[PDB]
Amino acid sequence: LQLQESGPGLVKPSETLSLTCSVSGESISNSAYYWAWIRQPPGKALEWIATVYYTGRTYHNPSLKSRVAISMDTSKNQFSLKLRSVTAADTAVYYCARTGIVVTTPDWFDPWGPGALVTVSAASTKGPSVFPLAPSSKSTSGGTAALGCLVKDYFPEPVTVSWNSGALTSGVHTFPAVLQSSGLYSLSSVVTVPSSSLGTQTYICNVNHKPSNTKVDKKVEPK
Amino acid sequence: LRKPKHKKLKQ
Amino acid sequence: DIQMTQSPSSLSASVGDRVTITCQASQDIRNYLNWYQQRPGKAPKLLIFDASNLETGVPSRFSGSGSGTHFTFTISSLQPEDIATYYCQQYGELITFGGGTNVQMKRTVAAPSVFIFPPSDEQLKSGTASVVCLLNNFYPREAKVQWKVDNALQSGNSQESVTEQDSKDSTYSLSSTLTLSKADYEKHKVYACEVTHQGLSSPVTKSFNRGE
Repeated sequence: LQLQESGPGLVKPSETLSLTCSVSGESISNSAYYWAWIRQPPGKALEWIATVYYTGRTYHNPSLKSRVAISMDTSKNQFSLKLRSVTAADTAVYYCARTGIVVTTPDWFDPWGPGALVTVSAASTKGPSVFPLAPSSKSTSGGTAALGCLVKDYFPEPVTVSWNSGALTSGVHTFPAVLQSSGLYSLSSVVTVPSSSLGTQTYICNVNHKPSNTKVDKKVEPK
Repeated sequence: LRKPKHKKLKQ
Repeated sequence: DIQMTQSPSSLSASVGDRVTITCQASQDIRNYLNWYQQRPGKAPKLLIFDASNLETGVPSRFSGSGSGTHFTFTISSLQPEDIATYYCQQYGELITFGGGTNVQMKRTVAAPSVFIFPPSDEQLKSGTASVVCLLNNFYPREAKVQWKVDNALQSGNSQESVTEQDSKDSTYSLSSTLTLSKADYEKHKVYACEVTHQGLSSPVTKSFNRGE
């Protein structure tokens, strides 16, 4: 059983947020489960939005009902969420989830989708530039070498970084993005490797920016 | 009622 | 309508320590109360359902108890992989969550490994130069990173970023980026970051000469 959100990274103020969760491994028409949406503004607590049942029965967060539309599509095994008249307060990560696990009505949420960050802003989407942080004599300590990738000038958040298509996870530090004076974000991802491996092992950072639907695979070579 | 009703479990 | 009062808002403890979190419901909700664990960037994960039942695969150091309005969540021996934010959640009436508790770890002093990165040739071709100074796996979080350009202290042209606590050794990492235009970058020779930290006897400086 896997859930996956899909929606627009950016939504202009006053316009309608629209997301879709696709479910594989279980039928959403199965009378045994419910299907809900939860959101989480950055640095704030989880907030449940609404729950939908195959019959059409719905539960709503009373603070959001007048702006919320939750629907189900039996054909595509998907269910949707629409939030009208968004403001900055609606900028949040939105999760889909399965509920009604034991009770005949919503109880707890398991499992969850990975979550989709929706940013409310009038600015335009911009993909990132990716530049290597090359290992050198100034990037060693004691058999250890540091290298990385600079992911600069993108909007909106987020950007995900992997190393060697996920094969390299030990010693990787991907830093939180910082908002630059230009209104664009920038971050760096680094990894410490043995200096023995610099001449032998290939190092590639895989930068994904789903809001702009762009990727960069940057090979990081020694200086 | 002040002490809650029992929610139904799936059979 | 039913509010969950989660307390404390945040806490710090050392490895092996006992950690306790409480949630109080504004109305009686029987045992219709669950607990979740959420790591940064990750979706929350169910740990305990119906106040006291441990979900499959959850370590037995996590436990919960309570009924009616008073509920308790306990980590009997805090581990570095337990550094996360925890949430209660009732389903007595609709769904509401507690305010959350982010759990941090206190540990021994650890000095950073410092590395400096000159701007790429690719970025220089685009008209901008970013110099990156890296502080790797240190504790505590507090650190002073000072950029010196031709031994002149810099201010207002750098930005810092600190990772979340490492799930293995509970240390922090810090990145500080000095951003100049390509024109201004070529008017100076020596680029240095000087790091001051509790784990270092004296400040550590990593530097390079532009084009050398």
